[PDB]
Amino acid sequence: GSHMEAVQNRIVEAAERVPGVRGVIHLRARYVGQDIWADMIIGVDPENTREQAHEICEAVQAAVCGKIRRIESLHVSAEAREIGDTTKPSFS
Amino acid sequence: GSHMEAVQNRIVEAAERVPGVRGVIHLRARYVGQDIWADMIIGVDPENTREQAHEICEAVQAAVCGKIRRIESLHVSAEAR
Repeated sequence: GSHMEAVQNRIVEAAERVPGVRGVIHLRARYVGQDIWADMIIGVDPENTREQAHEICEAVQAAVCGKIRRIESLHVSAEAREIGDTTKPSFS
Repeated sequence: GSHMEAVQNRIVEAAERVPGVRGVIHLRARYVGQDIWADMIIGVDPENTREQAHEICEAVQAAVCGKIRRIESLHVSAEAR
């Protein structure tokens, strides 16, 4: 595809469909054999309270883990973006 | 004992000292290249709101990450118990 890339993009689209998500900021995905362990940073509206931001992260974790075959583990955290800015997901 | 056994005890000791934590229910840690990735479940008092339970989880993450350099990613969730 490359393959990790096709899977990275599927993780991103699954997250980006969760209500409250304003973009995937960063995805780090590591291949343990066939399995994937991931750590994702999502953007959320700066209007959100901390409580609200936490629930968006929990919903992303459930949604991505439910949809993406061989996600062994996923951690999601949140950053308050934007007033505008701006950016396409990055990957490592 | 082994490196991973020693790492798992430090994680559990670090977590159990965070205010709000009522025991470590479950811990999985694994090596991935040069790094350690882990996932953990803490016990929290049932009286805690969900908001409160999330803030305990975050505090564990910061504490354990701060104390154990080689951990690249740690996920913490909570069960009321």
